[PDB]
Amino acid sequence: NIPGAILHSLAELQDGLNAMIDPSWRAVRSLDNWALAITMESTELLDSYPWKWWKNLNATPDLANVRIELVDIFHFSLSGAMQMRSTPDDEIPAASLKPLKEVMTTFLPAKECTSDPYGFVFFPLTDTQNAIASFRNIIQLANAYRFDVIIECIIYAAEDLGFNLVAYYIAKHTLNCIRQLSGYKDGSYVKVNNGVEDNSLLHNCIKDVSLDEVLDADKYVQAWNSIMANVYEAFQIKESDRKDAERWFALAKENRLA
Amino acid sequence: NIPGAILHSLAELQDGLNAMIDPSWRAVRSLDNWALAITMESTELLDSYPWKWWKNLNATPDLANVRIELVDIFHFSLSGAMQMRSTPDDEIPAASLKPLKEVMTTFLPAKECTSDPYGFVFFPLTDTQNAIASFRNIIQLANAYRFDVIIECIIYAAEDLGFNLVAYYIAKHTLNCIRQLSGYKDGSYVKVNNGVEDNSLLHNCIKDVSLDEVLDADKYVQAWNSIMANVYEAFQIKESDRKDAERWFALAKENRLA
Ligand SMILES: O=c1ccn([C@H]2C[C@H](O)[C@@H](COP(=O)(O)NP(=O)(O)O)O2)c(=O)[nH]1
Ligand SMILES: O=c1ccn([C@H]2C[C@H](O)[C@@H](COP(=O)(O)NP(=O)(O)O)O2)c(=O)[nH]1
Ligand SMILES: [Mg+2]
Ligand SMILES: [Mg+2]
Ligand SMILES: [Mg+2]
Ligand SMILES: [Mg+2]
Ligand SMILES: [Mg+2]
Ligand SMILES: [Mg+2]
Repeated sequence: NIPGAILHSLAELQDGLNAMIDPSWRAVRSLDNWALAITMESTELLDSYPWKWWKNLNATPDLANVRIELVDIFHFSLSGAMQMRSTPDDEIPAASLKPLKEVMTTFLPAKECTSDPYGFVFFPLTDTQNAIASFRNIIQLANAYRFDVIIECIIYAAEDLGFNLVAYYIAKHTLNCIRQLSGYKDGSYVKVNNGVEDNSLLHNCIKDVSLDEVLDADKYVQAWNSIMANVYEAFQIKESDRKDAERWFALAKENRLA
Repeated sequence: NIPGAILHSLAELQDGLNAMIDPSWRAVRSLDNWALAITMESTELLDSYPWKWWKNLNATPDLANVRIELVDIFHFSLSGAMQMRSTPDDEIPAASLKPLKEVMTTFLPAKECTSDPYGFVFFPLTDTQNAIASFRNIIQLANAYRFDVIIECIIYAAEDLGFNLVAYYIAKHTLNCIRQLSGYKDGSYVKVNNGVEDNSLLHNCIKDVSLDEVLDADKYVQAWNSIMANVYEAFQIKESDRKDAERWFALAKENRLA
């Protein structure tokens, strides 16, 4: 699916973004933090579907929002997977080393369907019962600190919903940087300006990116850079405040030296 | 704490409200529905706290909102506990009969604190790390269909936050009816009118209710009725669309006859 070399590079963008929020984020963040953050995005994702039997019956799933929620879970999962790697063996939580069947019960839709290879996520994800069981499962995987499994699920989820996971990751990665530049930590960012959520600008930024461009070993940097520029442009961001992919790769090599 | 007779009566209000949403709700709702609904309120509750390390740092917990989220979890827990009772023994999920330690791992704050008797919820709940571990636990209890335990936790939570759980239940119960009368199912309710969430009107409706009034065997009906009237009044609801407690108790006795 997505190549190991590209996955490495995504981890480096993630690391740089986390460093932008806190310079020694591995030292200050816990495994529980990333699990919580996945839990919170999983319910954001579920609220995209007409799951409520007492409100707004026959609403359509907001699949466009589901794309971004997936990518949000991705961010936090890459982060947890690399917090895990950086945790000393004697600080590894027992729930992540117990057998999987022993730390979760798997939810299953009532109706027949296909799933990912682990059988944790169910397709089509256009179906709300499939999504419910999928993300109730993802929350449990997050509780058992199974970040690498979650990453695999997301990737299978994006295959099924038929969008470019990596392209959207790059777009939202860029937006996350922008929020950090524009007062997200203090009370001052306007996330919904004129009634439009910042996330909803991202879709137009990934229209000309192919699945090939974004995963190709000789094409990807360039492809990522043109997505990043689109998002910075879409938010009228100064050139001096933009970073490109190599700036991220460079911050990554340098700043794994404590 | 809250008396068994009062608890019975709360279940009857719940049953009437559920019947208002769907007349044979025990037949159509599943145990998973109520667990999901608890999961979604638990994250609503957590978003009341400054848990994010990358956004709005040093925000205060919105404890006022936490009160209502607790009550929302209460609604759904009473509902699940009574779906459980109505489930034939041969349809009871295995995760609700397995030993508790076997279907969940308990999250614990880092710092020293007090807890409920089960050790699932941690005090003071003014502390965000206590709330996080508490409600990550509640989600797991919901997954194992432990609705009666959740009800016990909520009750201990409201003791700690120092508000009247039952008074707020009656207020929100009344609001839930109102939303059903005013187009919640179709696209047409305005939940946030002029920038104020409907839930935020409830606080002024419970100012003159004592802990005694609301739990007293000879005082409670009257006390509940005056809370209900306050909420209907606060939402300018026609007298003809209001119900009182005995109307709920009467719908309950009659409509446990299939
Ligand atoms: O240390 C962090 C903290 C946050 N995020 C990002 C990931 C995710 O894409 C975004 C979620 O931000 P939010 O405040 O939950 N807002 P929304 O869910 O609408 O994007 O925050 C990180 O990547 N690393
Ligand atoms: O069958 C149902 C469906 C909903 N609710 C109520 C309980 C809860 O108090 C409320 C939650 O409604 P919501 O749509 O999640 N909105 P909010 O969380 O802001 O109250 O819905 C019931 O009591 N029974
Ligand atoms: Mg979020
Ligand atoms: Mg969202
Ligand atoms: Mg999100
Ligand atoms: Mg809700
Ligand atoms: Mg809420
Ligand atoms: Mg709520």
